[PDB]
Amino acid sequence: EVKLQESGGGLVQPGGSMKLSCVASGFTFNNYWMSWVRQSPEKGLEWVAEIRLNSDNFATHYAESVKGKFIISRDDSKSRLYLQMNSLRAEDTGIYYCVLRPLFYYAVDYWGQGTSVTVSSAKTTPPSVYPLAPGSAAQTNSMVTLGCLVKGYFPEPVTVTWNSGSLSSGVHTFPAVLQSDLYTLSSSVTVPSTWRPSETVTCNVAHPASSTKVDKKI
Amino acid sequence: DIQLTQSPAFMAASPGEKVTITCSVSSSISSSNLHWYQQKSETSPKPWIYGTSNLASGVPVRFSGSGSGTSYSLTISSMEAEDAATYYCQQWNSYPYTFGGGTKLEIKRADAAPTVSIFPPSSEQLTSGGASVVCFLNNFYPKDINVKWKIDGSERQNGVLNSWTDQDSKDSTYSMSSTLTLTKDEYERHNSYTCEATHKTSTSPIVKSFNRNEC
Repeated sequence: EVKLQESGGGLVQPGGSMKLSCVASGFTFNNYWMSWVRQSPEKGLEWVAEIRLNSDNFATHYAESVKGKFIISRDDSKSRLYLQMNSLRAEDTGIYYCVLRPLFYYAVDYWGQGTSVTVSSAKTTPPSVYPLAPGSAAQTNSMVTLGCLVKGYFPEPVTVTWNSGSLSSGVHTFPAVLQSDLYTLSSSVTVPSTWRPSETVTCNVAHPASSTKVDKKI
Repeated sequence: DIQLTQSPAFMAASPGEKVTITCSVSSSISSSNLHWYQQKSETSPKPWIYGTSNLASGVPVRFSGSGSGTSYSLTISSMEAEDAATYYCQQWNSYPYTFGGGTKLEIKRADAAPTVSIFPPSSEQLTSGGASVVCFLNNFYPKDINVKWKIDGSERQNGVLNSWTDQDSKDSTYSMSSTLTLTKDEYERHNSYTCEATHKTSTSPIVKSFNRNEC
């Protein structure tokens, strides 16, 4: 049993400081251990830190390239587990997973879901969605393809639903790209055979650094 | 540094096969501190196996783990389509806790021709500034594919941003996008805008294209 929710992610000019968090629910497990693991495409997964509660208040342990830089801390009274990282660099960009395991003889540890941290020198920029109705004829059998192009936004976390997330059947969002400290990504829905009174179809969009566009087809 | 490595990197499994990705330490640790994680595209490491043989809450029982010494393996009785993740091993013996390169499985299917699509620029965008002819290419299989955008013969490959998809879950096919992106002066500047697509399944390419429906 568990519920781990980590907050605090974002993006920092390099050198910037932060303070990831995650708060434990369900637990009051006399004796556990907790730690932060991180994953970016460059490195795959890596155990970064770990405070430790066998019953001695605090014992910590870090690694090859994190010590000096971050410090695990957490107080049960507070229910939370804080992780301040200083002197950040490119290398450290990734998703930080917050995983806690209890020292029962046996069972398994738990994990949460993460948050992006982006060390970049650049600056935020909102997205420019665009609709993608068809052209002059979508033909490959009876059904149609519509889509959304999302050109030019910057910190990486983003989310693209199709019509308030109500219609999934054949959505294909695509892994974003980067050419010039800017991303462009686009999705696609193939609805039914009848070009419909497209009137309903709206491509909603979410972007944490201040936006939420929306859209329509021709 | 303490090292686990996974034999092998990528696999290919027909539904109903028996898979076994091995994992192996650099120094003899003990069975009972080698955990196995499963991660499915678009989400976070999902505790799969704890102990060297314990399954976690939910792990289907067609899955099997075992080892002792330096070589631990994982085996799936009857590969099915939701095993298509990337699995990784992990060491919680001595700090530092290290992990495997992670083995990527994927589920085998019958070759299938994609559903090409080519939407031209969007009203909005053009009269903002730049303008890009976006061609989707959906539901193909396998992912060993290549593509080009030729406008009036001379393939004009300069802005082409090809982006792919990890396997479907319903159908289990790849799908990809690519964007030709141009300064509008280069845009009025031509007409035959074609997206030819070449993939193992039809020695006569696919070529959805647009001349002019707009202006």
